[PDB]
Amino acid sequence: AGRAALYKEVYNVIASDGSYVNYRHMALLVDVMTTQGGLTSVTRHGFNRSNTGALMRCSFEETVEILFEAGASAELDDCRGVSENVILGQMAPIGTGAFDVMIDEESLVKYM
Amino acid sequence: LKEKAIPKDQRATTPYMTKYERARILGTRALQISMNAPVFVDLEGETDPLRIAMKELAEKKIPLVIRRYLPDGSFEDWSVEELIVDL
Amino acid sequence: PNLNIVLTCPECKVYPPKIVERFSEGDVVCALCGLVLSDKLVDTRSEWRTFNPLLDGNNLSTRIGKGETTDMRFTKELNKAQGKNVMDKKDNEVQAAFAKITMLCDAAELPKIVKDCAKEAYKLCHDEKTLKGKSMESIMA
Amino acid sequence: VGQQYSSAPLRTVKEVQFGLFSPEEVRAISVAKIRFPETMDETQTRAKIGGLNDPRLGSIDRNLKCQTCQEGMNECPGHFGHIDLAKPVFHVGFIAKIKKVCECVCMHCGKLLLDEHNELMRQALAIKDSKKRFAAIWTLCKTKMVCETDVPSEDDPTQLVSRGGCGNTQPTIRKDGLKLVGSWKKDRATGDADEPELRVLSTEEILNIFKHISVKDFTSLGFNEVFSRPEWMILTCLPVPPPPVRPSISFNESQRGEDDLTFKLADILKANISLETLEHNGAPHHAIEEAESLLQFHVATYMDNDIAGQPQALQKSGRPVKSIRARLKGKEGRIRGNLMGKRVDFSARTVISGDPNLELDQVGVPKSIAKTLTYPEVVTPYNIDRLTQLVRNGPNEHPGAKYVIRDSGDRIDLRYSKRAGDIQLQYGWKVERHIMDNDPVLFNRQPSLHKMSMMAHRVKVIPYSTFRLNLSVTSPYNADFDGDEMNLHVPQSEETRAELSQLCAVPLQIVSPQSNKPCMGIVQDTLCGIRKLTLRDTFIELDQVLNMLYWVPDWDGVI
Amino acid sequence: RLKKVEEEENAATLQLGQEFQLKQINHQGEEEELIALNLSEARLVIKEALVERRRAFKRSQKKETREKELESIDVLLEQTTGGNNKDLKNTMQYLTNFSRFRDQETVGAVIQLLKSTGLHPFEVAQLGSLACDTADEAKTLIPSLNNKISDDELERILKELSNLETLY
Amino acid sequence: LRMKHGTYDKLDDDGLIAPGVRVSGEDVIIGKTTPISPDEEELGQRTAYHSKRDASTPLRSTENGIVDQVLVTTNQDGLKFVKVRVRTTKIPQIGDKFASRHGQKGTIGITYRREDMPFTAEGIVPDLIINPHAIPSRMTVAHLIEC
Amino acid sequence: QNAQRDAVTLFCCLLRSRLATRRVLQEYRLTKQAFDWVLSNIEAQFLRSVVHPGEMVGVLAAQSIGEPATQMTLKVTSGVPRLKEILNVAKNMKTPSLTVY
Amino acid sequence: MNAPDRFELFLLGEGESKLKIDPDTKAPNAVVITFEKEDHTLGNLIRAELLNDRKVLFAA
Amino acid sequence: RLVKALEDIMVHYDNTTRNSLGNVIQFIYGEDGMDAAHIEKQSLDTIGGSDAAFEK
Amino acid sequence: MFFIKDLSLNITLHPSFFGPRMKQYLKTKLLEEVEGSCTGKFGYILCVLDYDNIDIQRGRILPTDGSAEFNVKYRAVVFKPFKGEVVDGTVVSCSQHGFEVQVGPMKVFVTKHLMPQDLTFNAGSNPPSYQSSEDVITIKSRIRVKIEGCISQVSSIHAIGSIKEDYLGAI
Amino acid sequence: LRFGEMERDCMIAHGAASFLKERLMEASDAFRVHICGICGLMTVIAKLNHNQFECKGCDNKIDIYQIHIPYAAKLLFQELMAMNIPRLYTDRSRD
Amino acid sequence: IFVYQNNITPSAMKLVPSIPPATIETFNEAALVVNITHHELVPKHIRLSSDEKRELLKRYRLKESQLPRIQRADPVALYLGLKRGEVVKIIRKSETSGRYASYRICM
Ligand SMILES: [Mg+2]
Ligand SMILES: [Zn+2]
Ligand SMILES: [Zn+2]
Ligand SMILES: [Zn+2]
Ligand SMILES: [Zn+2]
Repeated sequence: AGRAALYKEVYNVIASDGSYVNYRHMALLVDVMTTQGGLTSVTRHGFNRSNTGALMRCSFEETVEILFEAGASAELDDCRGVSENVILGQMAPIGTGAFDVMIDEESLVKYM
Repeated sequence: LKEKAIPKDQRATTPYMTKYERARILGTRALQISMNAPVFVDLEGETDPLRIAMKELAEKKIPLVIRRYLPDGSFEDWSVEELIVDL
Repeated sequence: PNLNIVLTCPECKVYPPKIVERFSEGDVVCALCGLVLSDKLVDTRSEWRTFNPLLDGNNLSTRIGKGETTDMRFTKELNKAQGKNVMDKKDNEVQAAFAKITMLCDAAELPKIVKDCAKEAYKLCHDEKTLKGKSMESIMA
Repeated sequence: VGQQYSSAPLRTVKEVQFGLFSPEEVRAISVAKIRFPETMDETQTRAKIGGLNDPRLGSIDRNLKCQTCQEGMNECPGHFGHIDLAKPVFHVGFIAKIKKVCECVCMHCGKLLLDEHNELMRQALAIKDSKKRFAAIWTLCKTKMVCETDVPSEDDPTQLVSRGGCGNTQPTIRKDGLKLVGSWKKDRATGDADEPELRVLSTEEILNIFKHISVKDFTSLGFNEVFSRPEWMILTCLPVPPPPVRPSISFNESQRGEDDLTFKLADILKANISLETLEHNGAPHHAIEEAESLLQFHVATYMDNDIAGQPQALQKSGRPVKSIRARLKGKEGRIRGNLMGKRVDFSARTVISGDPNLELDQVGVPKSIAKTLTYPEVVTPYNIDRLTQLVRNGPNEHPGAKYVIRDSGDRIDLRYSKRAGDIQLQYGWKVERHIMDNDPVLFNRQPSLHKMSMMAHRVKVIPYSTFRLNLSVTSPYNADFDGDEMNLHVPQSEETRAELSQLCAVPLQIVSPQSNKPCMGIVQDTLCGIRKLTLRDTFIELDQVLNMLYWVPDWDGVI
Repeated sequence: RLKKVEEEENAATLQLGQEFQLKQINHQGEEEELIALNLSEARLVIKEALVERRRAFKRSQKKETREKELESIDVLLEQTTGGNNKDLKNTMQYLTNFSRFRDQETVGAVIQLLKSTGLHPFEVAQLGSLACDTADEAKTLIPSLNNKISDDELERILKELSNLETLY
Repeated sequence: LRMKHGTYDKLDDDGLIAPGVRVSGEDVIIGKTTPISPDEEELGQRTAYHSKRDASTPLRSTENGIVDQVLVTTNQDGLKFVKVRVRTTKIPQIGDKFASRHGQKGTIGITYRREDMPFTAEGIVPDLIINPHAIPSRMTVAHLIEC
Repeated sequence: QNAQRDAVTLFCCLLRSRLATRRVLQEYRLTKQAFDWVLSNIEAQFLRSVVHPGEMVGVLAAQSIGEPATQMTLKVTSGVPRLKEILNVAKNMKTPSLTVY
Repeated sequence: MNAPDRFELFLLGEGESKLKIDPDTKAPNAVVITFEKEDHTLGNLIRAELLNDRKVLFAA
Repeated sequence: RLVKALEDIMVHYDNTTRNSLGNVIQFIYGEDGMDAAHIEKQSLDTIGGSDAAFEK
Repeated sequence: MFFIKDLSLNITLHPSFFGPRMKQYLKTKLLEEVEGSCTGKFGYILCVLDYDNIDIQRGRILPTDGSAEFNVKYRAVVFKPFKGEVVDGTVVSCSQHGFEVQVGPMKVFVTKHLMPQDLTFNAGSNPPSYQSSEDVITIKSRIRVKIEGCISQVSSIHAIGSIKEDYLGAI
Repeated sequence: LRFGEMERDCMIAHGAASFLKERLMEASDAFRVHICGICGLMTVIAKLNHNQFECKGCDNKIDIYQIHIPYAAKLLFQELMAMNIPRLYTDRSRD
Repeated sequence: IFVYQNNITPSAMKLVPSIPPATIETFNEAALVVNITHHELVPKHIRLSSDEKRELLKRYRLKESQLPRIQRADPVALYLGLKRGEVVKIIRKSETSGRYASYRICM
């Protein structure tokens, strides 16, 4: 009921004028803001202090403090994140990156 | 561990080849045709590698296969022949 | 050893090579041959356009005062605690004489050229038994 | 250049792991033993003294050295050196954590206050994400400023079973300045013992007692022994970065104007030698405290200058010295301004005007811009003649090339190139040539806010320098011609050209995904004209209708 | 990970290296014991591989006398591969120089004996690659073998191997 | 040393350019030379190539005017101190931006001659034409009244 | 199977409402041939209308909410500050109203 | 540097003809012509008088 | 802030709306799996009217 | 000494070689980049085993280049130069401060300090012969040398040895 | 020119990941290094005239890889180490 | 099930978590004067058997932590009385498909 009321509220605000955006975007925002069992504001700390990649979390202006925390806790960063793949310069598994392109000797044989 | 892959049967992914691998396979085939790799269908004076790849897709002869990553790590495979190109 | 690099076109070799700089491209080309030599040159004028250590010597000068993002009492604490190494170097005497001749030259409304020349003249000798004190007035004047 | 090919296996980065340095790690990986606070101009010319600035680390320019590993400049990544401190000092990035953990553990025993016998901290140990466990432990062990040897009686029925090491008492630490004071009330006189030992805890004793912690205890506190140790969390031996981090800006009038970080390091080494001479000779024990305080202060400043506002620690001149936190903070400090976004290459920027003679996927580009920009092509059997002709043109008329790239990492510039008619342009090479027509290219308007405003276009080269685009695409860009300006972005390879043409092209973005109605349309002049033309009360005669019919380009030829 | 020094010497008191230890796993999941080899056994199997791949190429374009054999497998090697294998020429020269048996059947009988004895693999492979008939002298040569094996058992195996192998 | 390709021919014996000549984009106008000493200024770490380390000032890389009214006079303390001036004609082009006295800023789309400019009965061919749609939404009545 | 059935409830209900037999015979007068044609077109279009896998829905949603927050205006709080509060909670009231039925 | 001036505004085809004589493929007996270094001051006249002639069927 | 918070959300081949860690945000995407574009404001023809009109 | 193990390789293939018959082409490439090669982990790589039924079966196109990457699994024979036991090598070249023994593939050297001081070395020999009773350096020169240690580096293999032991140098 | 965060974002929204990578390397830094396969550090001395890749401290001459990186990221790692902090492991070790 | 008029002294509630596997649950009448689930913003909640939960994990290939969570101290969680490690299927009346399924984990 919390997320339903929240969706009602955000729809009310953004539909007071300049309506409308599609429903699914708003629903996605609500859900990612409520998918922790509790309300989680998108602040410098709210979503930022999740068990999420240190590089994207230091892309959000608490940089040296959160890097010190990461160094002290010595945790590992999975590099499945877009920001990690950008600052490491590899192509992110995104859109066209979301798969691999595999050769096929069998079809190559079959199509002489 | 347990082979991290799947049999060709019970592949529970859509049979409709979608836009991102459309672009990717066109780009790759364009690059091989650019670097003097063997083409696999006849030509009609066209010299653009991308259009060559476009026709080569149009009658369905691409010597590539695709690998889709499920979120765990297990993966399906598909042959670009066995997809369908409608968008 | 000497670690030194001289550019040389490996296909012309006819001289110390007559090459040119294509500064807008950051590249160097053997002008007789036309092959690029090295790429991604580093800037040489915008670094100056962005904005005396030799007179002050090898030791590095520091004009330290007070800031803005701190309390006035802490600036006073900074001024009291910044005076803990004014006796290890002879540079304290160097900028002491520099301040004195700054007072004297700008009291004599002299040019900056004259001020720097006097700085050089003191820095050149600056310590000898031939100096031998002389109340610092003889040597400064 | 060929970038000096190496047979090391090219692989990609998949995992990244943080941590700290053990002092033996930094001493092992270091190359130099920087000891002279003066850096440059030993006599006083060049080939600087064996202190800073490459005895055996990153060179300056045009010298191969890089501790004799010979990658000129632009391949040597720099090589670390290190210095040795007289005394251990803190870390401003870990001050509060040191306070919390010294609260957490008992000194003189070096063990946890609470040990698997209060069921509340038992389940606190049980719960773990990684650090809420640590915070729970910390807030449960605020109290009991005496360490104990035998607390637990109700673990058993009433049996009092000893586990502890020392019966000593703990202070109450007050964080202050850049140091830590204790206060042992201790309540064990003949009276109340109202004597708190206001004693500044030595970095040495904190280091020792941190060395006296269990592995076990590290895991409880959330430390990884192979990567993160509390005794590694105190600075003893300090790495230095090579001059590629802190380059002498080479002031480009006559001088060097050598830079900020190296100034601060010279300060550090000066205070280091001052402290050690003062220690080694007659130490009257009233210069020691402020000398080490200055040393710790300055290394704290070098680390960060954005601290609680008791110092500011500026150099010459009145601009304060920027530390690494100031170098890495938000708004173009190395992350939001060099990694997440950056300068690029292959781009252009002019102003725009309408044109009703370009269809939507086209863009008009000045010949000057298309002469500056370029795009490589690989030489095939198919394009050999056309590229040969286009090389033969030379780099001055428009449909011509600028560079030729051979199979090895070669670039023969066509500008000088007196053998321009003599290159036979063999296969497998790259010819880098001007923008021809209907190449795909990306298009921008600041500020980009939604999915549009990066749209691709084909290019028709036009004279009279300015950009040129169709009027219908105006509102997605959100750009009237009052003096606005766009941006161009030329792709550089086949993959990127293909995916750009197949995704970011305009005509497959008519329907706005954000609001499920098309974002394009026809606008002012043609709208007014189309209502004017579509009225029952108007009519056209034969000559006008013939010209209009010929203006429709795909008109089939039937009237 | 901890920089994992692990200083280790290779000897015959079961003092074996990690990088080539005994129990591996093969790529299909079955356990992969270490394959150590004899000099005469290697001398046989290089010929076996050579004749196998030569007949493989005979099918490809279709669809023990050491003085002849070294130069014949040499010209077979520069039939397809390159002439850079001068060190490989040195290796089969070493094999034909010091391999304890020229013939295949003595090697096969020795391995048929050792498959019943169940000796230590790297130990008996070192013994087979060595070419000697004196057990006590071998123990003086290698004090690792001197500490490991009893001289009586060493000679009782060495003589019933020595009568079989082609003496040099 | 490492002096540019500005083709220094436009200068004179006193290291300046003369007024009234034309300059292209890359022509240098001022000649400078390093008086250091101590650098072993013509005896070491350079050939001869005497003592240059040239600090010449090229013109801005695009524009191309005519040098007009060059003066030299000593500075505050007494040096050699130079000011030049260059003059350029700037004909209107496509992209230039004009405006009324009512906030109707805009630029030139394209240009036409008279014979296809529209024309009235007396033959007063107009200077410029702006679109009517800039009138109602901008609400700029006084522009019309002024006209 | 259950999720797939419950994911097309609205669409199939609408389809049933359109292609009720009394309606199609009375209003639209189809043929057998054109009836097969409209069935195939509905099927083909709907299968062309599914989400393509592998694209950045979150960024799409974020931009689609962000840009019409730029052209939005500024008793009861509204507008930009109310949106900031409800997006940034911040358990402060400024209008803690509650409707009671 | 390669923006054209007004020399190419009316000077007839340098290494080039004055006109192309290309057959249409969409209707019988149709031909398109490309004049260059000319404009309306020609074209309108030719089109109008050719349309005044009766045997033609289309001229634009 | 908003675009930073919702970066890595991806539709995956299992039609789930996941973050980087694979945490599930939507199970089927958007509760329908339907795209962002191919949607019109067409009308249900069963809600309205009378009961009598509906059965008519 | 020589070893047999299943081993994996890592091979790029240029897109020009995407012709209809590439499996045996890759087998050929495996041949001249396995046979006659040296490394540090496995030493000198001698020859291949299991020529049939080899394991490649699949390959990925690299993203930025049309090169196709393949993973090859194969049985083979290599050499493992040990340390601390006796080999009866041959010597081809010699230096003034010791002979350089070529025990098969590598060239192991013995320093003039690593030879026993009571060995009666005469410098006036061609090659300089460090002989006492029978171990005269010849074209054959069967010398029982014990590898000190074959020091491993980047793929250029080097070893050290000595003859300061009874029947070391003596056969 | 500038390729800021918002441009990066709407490129993400398109999904042209290879274009984004191309714009982040070739239009910019594109630096090469070598990393220790055991330390995970960038201390590898690479005498490329001799194919020598000793990693002192680690003391190996074998486990070496070369990678591709933005130069600014190389720099950021350099001063992160100067802050006494970043192992760069070349493959998975979690699964 | 235990219902108190007003406050509980901690001495009378310290030993509530005693005698496993028997569990004791506390409630205020003020918290029970109005049924929470009858509010129309609250969707239907149902409980998952351990078997079908395991089936759910094997189908959607999650591992037990990627599900969206729900607090133990939640009102509907306390209404159902479930404990750690349980999964609640949630049926709510969507607007783009009508009926839509989702799951939470009580962690
Ligand atoms: Mg993460
Ligand atoms: Zn040259
Ligand atoms: Zn170096
Ligand atoms: Zn204690
Ligand atoms: Zn290392």
